Amino acid sequence: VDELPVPEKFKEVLKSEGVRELLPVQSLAVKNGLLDGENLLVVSATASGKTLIGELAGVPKAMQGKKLLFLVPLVALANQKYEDFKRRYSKLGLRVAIRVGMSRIKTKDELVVVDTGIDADIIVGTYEGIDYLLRAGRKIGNVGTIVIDEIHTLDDEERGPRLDGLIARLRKLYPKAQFIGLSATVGNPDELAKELGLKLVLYDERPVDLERHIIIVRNESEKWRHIANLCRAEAMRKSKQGYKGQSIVFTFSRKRTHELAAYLTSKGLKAKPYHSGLPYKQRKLTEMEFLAQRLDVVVTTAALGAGVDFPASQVIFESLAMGNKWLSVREFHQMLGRAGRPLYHEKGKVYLLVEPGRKYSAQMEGTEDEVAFKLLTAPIEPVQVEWSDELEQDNVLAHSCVFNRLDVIEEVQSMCLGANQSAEKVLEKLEEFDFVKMKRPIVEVTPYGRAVSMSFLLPKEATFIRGNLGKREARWIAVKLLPFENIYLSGTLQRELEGAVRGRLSANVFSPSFASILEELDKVIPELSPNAAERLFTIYQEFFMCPEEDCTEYAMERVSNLIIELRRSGKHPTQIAEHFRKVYGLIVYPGDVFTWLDGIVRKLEAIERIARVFRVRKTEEGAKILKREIEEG
Repeated sequence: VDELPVPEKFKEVLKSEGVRELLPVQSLAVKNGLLDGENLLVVSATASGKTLIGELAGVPKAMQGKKLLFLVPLVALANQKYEDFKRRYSKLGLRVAIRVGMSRIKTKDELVVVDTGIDADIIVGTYEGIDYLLRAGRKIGNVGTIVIDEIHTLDDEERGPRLDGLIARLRKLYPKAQFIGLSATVGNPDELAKELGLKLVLYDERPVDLERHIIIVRNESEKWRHIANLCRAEAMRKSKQGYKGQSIVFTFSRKRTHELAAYLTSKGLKAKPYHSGLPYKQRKLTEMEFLAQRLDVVVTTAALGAGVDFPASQVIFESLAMGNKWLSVREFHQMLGRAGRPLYHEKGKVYLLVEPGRKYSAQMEGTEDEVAFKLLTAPIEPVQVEWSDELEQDNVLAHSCVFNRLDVIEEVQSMCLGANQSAEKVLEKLEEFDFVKMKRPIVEVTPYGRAVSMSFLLPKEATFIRGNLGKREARWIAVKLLPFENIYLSGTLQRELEGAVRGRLSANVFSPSFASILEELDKVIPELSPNAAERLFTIYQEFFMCPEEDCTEYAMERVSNLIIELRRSGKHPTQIAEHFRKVYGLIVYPGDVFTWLDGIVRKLEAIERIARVFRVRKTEEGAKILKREIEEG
């Protein structure tokens, strides 16, 4: 530490936090010129404390006022990091604040987005919540260092392209700044690091080299018996001190986390589930409970993004799918990245359970065995960034909302790596719609284009709202744009229908495995228990008594409107999902419900912006009224 050219009050704040020497990833990053101001790219597996690297580049600069910016994909990742860094460093004189696409709904189980001030010298934020501000043309100013954690989210083909465009814009904004790209391990560090102008820091080693074991089962029930036995046995382990052992299970769906968790509770094990769609109250309650040697088994999916600080002595994979898609090698590896490091004492253990020839669906490509060999012996895939036409268009429109001049826009577009086309192309394309207008060689960002880009909306969505202004209510519009999708079947009903159709059934309600049942009332119906058939027909009534032969969108919208009518009456997501279970036996998630109402309010703010642009006052005052009626209930 003392041999590092950084301020000494900084060093004392650090060493009052328990730090002695550089981790190998960070010794390497340092000796790659970190402290001189070089732009660097660290690729090292998670659970190697990648996060820290960012601070190393920006705090000294921010110590003289050269503000530091940190960006993360997730939200609770943003909160965990924001709280950490404020609490560590405001003891120096550094105003620390966080910016997101701020929360809008108001209930008792969620987070208020405090401290969104720009003149604060330390600035944390999400990706969309910041791209929203730059698409509004707002400047930050004194930012000397720019850091991007968990950046490999670029390969993900939804957030990746907006991230590429945002990064090209930010390279245009603050070029003197020291750029740091943090990532878990990925497949193509050499060439990709070349495509950015960043000195590469590879760290493929596992900070904790795991010990890997397998089991085989001939069916699911022996599989779960072995799971119970493995978790009981790992629960009997000790360090030199009086100890126990704690275990994690990566299953494939959330309903499965619940099933497995209550099963192992029935085997006396202290076991519980964990995923997003859970009320934040008991979710972080259970994070805390497992931390303190209270729980034994945690049943989850790969929905364990970063920010979830979770130590286990042993990991178990009941399955290798997420939905009906086999895991990726990087996904599986990051699932192991919560094995090994999490065991404080022993070198972590891994157990995967395999049914031979088992395809948990029919569209999977390879049976569980083939996928198992795939995941274990492959290296990690290369990140894939391909800009679909409209992602390219929206990134171009964001360029316009930030920058005004066609030379600047063309430069930033050439700096894009998913760039398949130019900027003048897309700029004439939007001049057609009057989102921007071309007075060569300058591009004027019209208020229409400004609002639509600020709302992160697709061109198709923008033109749909443009067409159906006034002719439709605000509720109808924002529901058509974003209906609800994450509702599933009660276990009783799903298994009665797996056994009643002689074919494989999807757990969700919007699957063709469900429509086949629906078109066969007089045939599938006369096979059930009284209660099961009762709820089935009640559901067919409320959502599929459809004047059209296809009933999918009718079901989706009826669900969304029911959710709305519950929220305005004064109800909480808890009471909403609880009622759904009570009346129909339908699985709906309060985390999902709150997130979807929040997104619906965002869409209502967008429609409000559009109606406000054109003097459309019906939808303006209706969207204001409904926005508040849903925010406060």
